[PDB]
Amino acid sequence: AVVKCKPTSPGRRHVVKVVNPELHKGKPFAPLLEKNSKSGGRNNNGRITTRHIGGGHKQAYRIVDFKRNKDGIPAVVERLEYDPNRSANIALVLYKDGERRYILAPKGLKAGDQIQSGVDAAIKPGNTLPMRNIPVGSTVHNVEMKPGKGGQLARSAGTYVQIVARDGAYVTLRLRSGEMRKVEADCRATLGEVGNAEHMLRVLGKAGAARWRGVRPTVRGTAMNPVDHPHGGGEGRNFGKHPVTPWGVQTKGKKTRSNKRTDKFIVRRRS
Amino acid sequence: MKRTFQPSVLKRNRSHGFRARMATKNGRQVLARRRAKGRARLTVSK
Amino acid sequence: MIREERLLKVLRAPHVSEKASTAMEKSNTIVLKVAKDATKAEIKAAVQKLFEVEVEVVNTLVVKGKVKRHGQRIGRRSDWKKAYVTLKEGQNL
RNA sequence: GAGGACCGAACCGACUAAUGUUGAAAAAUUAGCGGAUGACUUGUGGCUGGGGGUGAAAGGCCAAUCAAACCGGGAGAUAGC
RNA sequence: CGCUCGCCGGAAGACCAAGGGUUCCUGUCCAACGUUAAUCGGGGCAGGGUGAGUCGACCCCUAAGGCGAGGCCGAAAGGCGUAGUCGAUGGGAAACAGGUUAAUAUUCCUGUACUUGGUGUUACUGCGAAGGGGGGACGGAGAAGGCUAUGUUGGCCGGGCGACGGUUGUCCCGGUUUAAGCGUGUAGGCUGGUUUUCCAGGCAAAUCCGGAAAAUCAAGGCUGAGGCGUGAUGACGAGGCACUACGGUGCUGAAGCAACAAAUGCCCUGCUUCCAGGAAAAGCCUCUAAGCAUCAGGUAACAUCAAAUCGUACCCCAAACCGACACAGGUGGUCAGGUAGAGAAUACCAAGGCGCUUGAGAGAACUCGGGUGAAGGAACUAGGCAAAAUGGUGCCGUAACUUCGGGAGAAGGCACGCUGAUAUGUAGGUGAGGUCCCUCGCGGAUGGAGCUGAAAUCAGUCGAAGAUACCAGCUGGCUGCAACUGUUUAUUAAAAACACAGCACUGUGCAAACACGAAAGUGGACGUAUACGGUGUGACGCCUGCCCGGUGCCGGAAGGUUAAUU
Ligand SMILES: [Cu+]
Ligand SMILES: [K+]
Ligand SMILES: [K+]
Ligand SMILES: [K+]
Ligand SMILES: [K+]
Ligand SMILES: [K+]
Ligand SMILES: [K+]
Ligand SMILES: [K+]
Ligand SMILES: [K+]
Ligand SMILES: [K+]
Ligand SMILES: [K+]
Ligand SMILES: [K+]
Ligand SMILES: [K+]
Ligand SMILES: [K+]
Ligand SMILES: [K+]
Ligand SMILES: [K+]
Ligand SMILES: [K+]
Ligand SMILES: [K+]
Ligand SMILES: [K+]
Ligand SMILES: [K+]
Ligand SMILES: [K+]
Ligand SMILES: [K+]
Ligand SMILES: [K+]
Ligand SMILES: [K+]
Ligand SMILES: [K+]
Ligand SMILES: [K+]
Ligand SMILES: [K+]
Ligand SMILES: [K+]
Ligand SMILES: [K+]
Ligand SMILES: [K+]
Ligand SMILES: [K+]
Ligand SMILES: [K+]
Ligand SMILES: [K+]
Ligand SMILES: [K+]
Ligand SMILES: [K+]
Ligand SMILES: [K+]
Ligand SMILES: [K+]
Ligand SMILES: [K+]
Ligand SMILES: [K+]
Ligand SMILES: [K+]
Ligand SMILES: [Mg+2]
Ligand SMILES: [Mg+2]
Ligand SMILES: [Mg+2]
Ligand SMILES: [Mg+2]
Ligand SMILES: [Mg+2]
Ligand SMILES: [Mg+2]
Ligand SMILES: [Mg+2]
Ligand SMILES: [Mg+2]
Ligand SMILES: [Mg+2]
Ligand SMILES: [Mg+2]
Ligand SMILES: [Mg+2]
Ligand SMILES: [Mg+2]
Ligand SMILES: [Mg+2]
Ligand SMILES: [Mg+2]
Ligand SMILES: [Mg+2]
Ligand SMILES: [Mg+2]
Ligand SMILES: [Mg+2]
Ligand SMILES: [Mg+2]
Ligand SMILES: [Mg+2]
Ligand SMILES: [Mg+2]
Ligand SMILES: [Mg+2]
Ligand SMILES: [Mg+2]
Ligand SMILES: [Mg+2]
Ligand SMILES: [Mg+2]
Ligand SMILES: [Mg+2]
Ligand SMILES: [Mg+2]
Ligand SMILES: [Mg+2]
Ligand SMILES: [Mg+2]
Ligand SMILES: [Mg+2]
Ligand SMILES: [Mg+2]
Ligand SMILES: [Mg+2]
Ligand SMILES: [Mg+2]
Ligand SMILES: [Mg+2]
Ligand SMILES: [Mg+2]
Ligand SMILES: [Mg+2]
Ligand SMILES: [Mg+2]
Ligand SMILES: [Mg+2]
Ligand SMILES: [Mg+2]
Ligand SMILES: [Mg+2]
Ligand SMILES: [Mg+2]
Ligand SMILES: [Mg+2]
Ligand SMILES: [Mg+2]
Ligand SMILES: [Mg+2]
Ligand SMILES: [Mg+2]
Ligand SMILES: [Mg+2]
Ligand SMILES: [Mg+2]
Ligand SMILES: [Mg+2]
Ligand SMILES: [Mg+2]
Ligand SMILES: [Mg+2]
Ligand SMILES: [Mg+2]
Ligand SMILES: [Mg+2]
Ligand SMILES: [Mg+2]
Ligand SMILES: [Mg+2]
Ligand SMILES: [Mg+2]
Ligand SMILES: [Mg+2]
Ligand SMILES: [Mg+2]
Ligand SMILES: [Mg+2]
Ligand SMILES: [Mg+2]
Ligand SMILES: [Mg+2]
Ligand SMILES: [Mg+2]
Ligand SMILES: [Mg+2]
Ligand SMILES: [Mg+2]
Ligand SMILES: [Mg+2]
Ligand SMILES: [Mg+2]
Ligand SMILES: [Mg+2]
Ligand SMILES: [Mg+2]
Ligand SMILES: [Mg+2]
Ligand SMILES: [Mg+2]
Ligand SMILES: [Mg+2]
Ligand SMILES: [Mg+2]
Ligand SMILES: [Mg+2]
Ligand SMILES: [Mg+2]
Ligand SMILES: [Mg+2]
Ligand SMILES: [Mg+2]
Ligand SMILES: [Mg+2]
Ligand SMILES: [Mg+2]
Ligand SMILES: [Mg+2]
Repeated sequence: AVVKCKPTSPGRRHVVKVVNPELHKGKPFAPLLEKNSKSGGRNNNGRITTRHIGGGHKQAYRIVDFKRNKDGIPAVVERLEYDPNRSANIALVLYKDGERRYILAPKGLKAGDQIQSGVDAAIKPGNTLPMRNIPVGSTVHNVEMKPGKGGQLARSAGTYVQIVARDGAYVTLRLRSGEMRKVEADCRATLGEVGNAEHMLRVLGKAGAARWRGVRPTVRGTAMNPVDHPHGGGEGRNFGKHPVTPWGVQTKGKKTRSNKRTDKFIVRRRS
Repeated sequence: MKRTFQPSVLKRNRSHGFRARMATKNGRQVLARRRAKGRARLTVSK
Repeated sequence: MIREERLLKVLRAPHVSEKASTAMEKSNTIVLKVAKDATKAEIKAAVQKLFEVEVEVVNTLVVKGKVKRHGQRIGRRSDWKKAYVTLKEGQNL
């Protein structure tokens, strides 16, 4: 549910929360937890290499099964859970043999539902099959790009991919970006859409709410001095130049894809 | 007012001590230079 | 077994002072200057073998030497080890 | 019993005035002042190095040094002054 | 040295870490040092002083990070990193009370304890890891209850009968303390228990964990402050007595109870709740593999041995650390008494510590820091700068506007001390004896002695004044800018600047764009278009018109021109 906060303080007036009274309220499943410490956007030269990253809440990493290759053995959803590492929720599932795993939670999945993977799995949300065995026109998520590599496409909350065509060893997919993309038909995909579609309706409401998420302030280049940024300078608010990144590349329409190796799989660019 | 020198022996030794100097070629050239000058105290090492 | 040659090197001198005398007459404890690297076990064996008395327990401490001046020259006396050696009741030294 | 909520000590700051200006102090004292559960504050340790870092951006800060640190060297640079 | 006076007392007291390194104690000296003198000193000289199985380090274990055999990469130097190995600021065994030195003490002594390991007997016995599982193991806020530290009063014991009216009493002063350990298992918290059968999971195995199905029982287990008992016929103890080398020593020693109040400490790593969703590894428990078989090994009791080494003095909001100084500065952690008070504010005190290392006079101008002011009351001035003023609690009452939360403590006003009564002390809190029950205990019910105790009303009463001191909002009206809380020019600028939630454009299909990097790689991200980067705008409301000629970006590729090459 999407809930507007009451304006009892200026920092709460504009806050909109996504409240899901189905997520587990207790602790996560410990055997599938790992520590994951923070980077501040700095690489192994110790330099900032991605700006605007630092601080925010401590987070444990949940091991999520993106491969979905435990074929032929049914599993039951035990509970849905919050995962700080991603926009989607996750689901803890128990297999018949007694093994527990985390999966991305599809829209509509609830505790008690049954799921399965493999060539002979039923066409139902949460089941995973090679796309060779999924009807053309279906909606799927967590799509592999190489067979056995694990899901890599349409993982964010509310996202999905459309199987538009199947020719020979390849399927054509409509991605969320709008791109039409060829992928091997032996690549797996999970039926349905990623859940938590209301994620995009939240409103942070105050600066601190971004700071809680590890995002540090953006400083506009036109607010700087020339030594700092091509946009800097000026007696007053001045601009007079074509907008560029801090490193001088045009930033209002200039294209930057250059991958001749994968060009052969793009049927149609997003625009 | 807080001044610039705030002593810590662990930090002193890690930053400038004998084994830190020996860890790199540039640090061993500091030591070579101080030996050629004839310093009585080669390093901060107490 | 600690070798007798080692035992003969670990005891350096009696320590004479008001506190040492009080220790002897009140707690049957003699105070010694001992080699810097001597252990409690070595001191105990040396006292028992060389002074021919039974020892209850040995406590040790390291005395840091003082900085002293001599004709504008600055120097430092050496650190040394002191041993409080408690003897068994009835023994006399 | 929520909150970058409210009053207010510690704690963190630094809006006004007087003093001080060969100072008690190479930035403070005194009376008042702001925040005070947070984008808070603090201890210990770590990482980023000079056309380089870091910067809620003042060309700010990087050891009382910053429109290019400090130390040593080219070095007795050159100086129609 | 003494008596008095004054000052701090959430410190100007006590104790640590850090940093320093003999500054500590005793004797002796006064050249220099000490902003004066100095017989004194953190000064000179000499001697002394730091005692540990349990405190800390070392040690086992890891975080960020560092290094890193081979390895990958790079003119060389070197860069990155795998197996590993280091690295606390975090996890990991055990000691308390009393006494003692001029100077150390959880280290010495007295008394009473505890932990880990090696050996050797005795009895029983499936042991075995570099592997598996459990555990360790974790957030913010909030709310109570049960407690203790601790305080107050009474009782008790000892002492007293007052320099000036009174003081044998409902009077005055002091004391009324006791640990770890061991035993017990309470307020409370969590969890159903037990036994069989089977199984695609835990890299092999597993009796362990996970999963499935039955039977049976319903109370079993885990955790837990405090209290109580013991420790303790002990220790300590007001004071008294006797010597002093008049500093202090030696001997003895009464009472040693209760009630009430009560933490920010403990139960509590709990409970409730929220979203921003909250280390690791070992110690520890358990499972088996290879392997070993009346052996080794394991479990328990007993005995015996071992627990090394280094630190331990002293300062530590400071004259000993960082500030060139015996410098109005700076410096993390712990302790937390009385009266008033909401309080760790504030005033006065306790324990304890101090009067700040030039003094003596005088009582001009002027400067500094303060007090009061006739009449006037902003006339001052760039400007009410500074000053003056307001200031508490309860109640009454409170406009426009508004995003319906606010505005608001709007504004404005009334009451307030003390005494008596209601009521020899009330409502409330706490709660003994007694009685009843019981599945008999640290139990339940009743019962209310004793203790503690607001607030109100009525009547009276003193002063100029009862929130009397300290402490402690000035208020209202119009308007510019920025939505707001935040940030900034360390040291002349705190703002209208920066940021900000929100908005848009745009790039980016993952070996992402992008960034650091001759490279290997690393960040982006163990993320995947509801995502990530870049840019502008800057809550919200109503909105965001026309121009593509110029410059850029995006698309096109028929033609013209055009590089190396030939
Ligand atoms: Cu051409
Ligand atoms: K999430
Ligand atoms: K910005
Ligand atoms: K500009
Ligand atoms: K500008
Ligand atoms: K400007
Ligand atoms: K350093
Ligand atoms: K911190
Ligand atoms: K800069
Ligand atoms: K410097
Ligand atoms: K430079
Ligand atoms: K002086
Ligand atoms: K004098
Ligand atoms: K002296
Ligand atoms: K590491
Ligand atoms: K490492
Ligand atoms: K033993
Ligand atoms: K919680
Ligand atoms: K009493
Ligand atoms: K009298
Ligand atoms: K059952
Ligand atoms: K006890
Ligand atoms: K094990
Ligand atoms: K000590
Ligand atoms: K006071
Ligand atoms: K005069
Ligand atoms: K005069
Ligand atoms: K009255
Ligand atoms: K009562
Ligand atoms: K009562
Ligand atoms: K007020
Ligand atoms: K506006
Ligand atoms: K300001
Ligand atoms: K700014
Ligand atoms: K975007
Ligand atoms: K609005
Ligand atoms: K609004
Ligand atoms: K145009
Ligand atoms: K154009
Ligand atoms: K052409
Ligand atoms: Mg490196
Ligand atoms: Mg960004
Ligand atoms: Mg994240
Ligand atoms: Mg932005
Ligand atoms: Mg600027
Ligand atoms: Mg430029
Ligand atoms: Mg202009
Ligand atoms: Mg213009
Ligand atoms: Mg350019
Ligand atoms: Mg420090
Ligand atoms: Mg020792
Ligand atoms: Mg020597
Ligand atoms: Mg606030
Ligand atoms: Mg500042
Ligand atoms: Mg001030
Ligand atoms: Mg405020
Ligand atoms: Mg405040
Ligand atoms: Mg250079
Ligand atoms: Mg400028
Ligand atoms: Mg500077
Ligand atoms: Mg230059
Ligand atoms: Mg030259
Ligand atoms: Mg010259
Ligand atoms: Mg005196
Ligand atoms: Mg000295
Ligand atoms: Mg002294
Ligand atoms: Mg003098
Ligand atoms: Mg003289
Ligand atoms: Mg001296
Ligand atoms: Mg001993
Ligand atoms: Mg210990
Ligand atoms: Mg390396
Ligand atoms: Mg190598
Ligand atoms: Mg290690
Ligand atoms: Mg540590
Ligand atoms: Mg002492
Ligand atoms: Mg384990
Ligand atoms: Mg922990
Ligand atoms: Mg918490
Ligand atoms: Mg009590
Ligand atoms: Mg008690
Ligand atoms: Mg009289
Ligand atoms: Mg009394
Ligand atoms: Mg007792
Ligand atoms: Mg508190
Ligand atoms: Mg001490
Ligand atoms: Mg002084
Ligand atoms: Mg000082
Ligand atoms: Mg402080
Ligand atoms: Mg008080
Ligand atoms: Mg105070
Ligand atoms: Mg006192
Ligand atoms: Mg005067
Ligand atoms: Mg005056
Ligand atoms: Mg006045
Ligand atoms: Mg007047
Ligand atoms: Mg008058
Ligand atoms: Mg008047
Ligand atoms: Mg008037
Ligand atoms: Mg005027
Ligand atoms: Mg005028
Ligand atoms: Mg004023
Ligand atoms: Mg005033
Ligand atoms: Mg108003
Ligand atoms: Mg009570
Ligand atoms: Mg005042
Ligand atoms: Mg105007
Ligand atoms: Mg503002
Ligand atoms: Mg800052
Ligand atoms: Mg400034
Ligand atoms: Mg200023
Ligand atoms: Mg990558
Ligand atoms: Mg690359
Ligand atoms: Mg990477
Ligand atoms: Mg703007
Ligand atoms: Mg055109
Ligand atoms: Mg083109």
